[PDB]
Amino acid sequence: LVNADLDVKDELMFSPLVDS
Amino acid sequence: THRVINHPYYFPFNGRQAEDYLRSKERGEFVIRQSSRGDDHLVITWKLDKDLFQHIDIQELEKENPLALGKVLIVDNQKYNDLDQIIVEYLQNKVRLLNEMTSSEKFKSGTKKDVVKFIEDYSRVNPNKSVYYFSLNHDNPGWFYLMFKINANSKLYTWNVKLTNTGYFLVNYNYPSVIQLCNGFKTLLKSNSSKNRMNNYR
Repeated sequence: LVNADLDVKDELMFSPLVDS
Repeated sequence: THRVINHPYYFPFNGRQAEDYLRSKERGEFVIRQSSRGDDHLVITWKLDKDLFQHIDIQELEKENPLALGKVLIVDNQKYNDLDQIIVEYLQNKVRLLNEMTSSEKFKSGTKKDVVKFIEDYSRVNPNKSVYYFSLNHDNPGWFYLMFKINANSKLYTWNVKLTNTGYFLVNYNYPSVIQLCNGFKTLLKSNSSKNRMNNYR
């Protein structure tokens, strides 16, 4: 159950963070 | 061999029979049974989904005689006084948090394979967006997959989120809700991404 390393320089374009 | 325990959820079952018993019940239902690891252990078997069960070790301390139920019980490295405290404060919260995850719009039902297909498709029709979804790990009861792509042409990454009684464990933090999990996931990726773009020859 290993977490593969983030390896590129691709710009991250995630949806906005959410309040709680 | 057989072991007596005076409790309404205690059954004389091995692991398989506990699963067969639960196969018809609803999510969160469980039994308590004896462990194959000796008279100072018990197991809680509970149902997460169809054909999906988890078996939790209970370690007994402070046993009055070899067969008695320990007066102190350890589940996942946390001390409890009795089986009912385990059900209410450990199990019920683990069920609560499972429902919070499967009710999330970031959660996809189906197999690993089904959800890889959806994320790959959804990555196609939205090529300049970073996409992620959670799904159930059917091969490791108690875990979720966290799958994501940076864009249409990046490879598909799979990370692992462990359900705990107090939140969702990802990398090395236990997030108390799904909303905080998603925010930490994003923040973690931004932190890795910024590092990867550093000049070590400064």
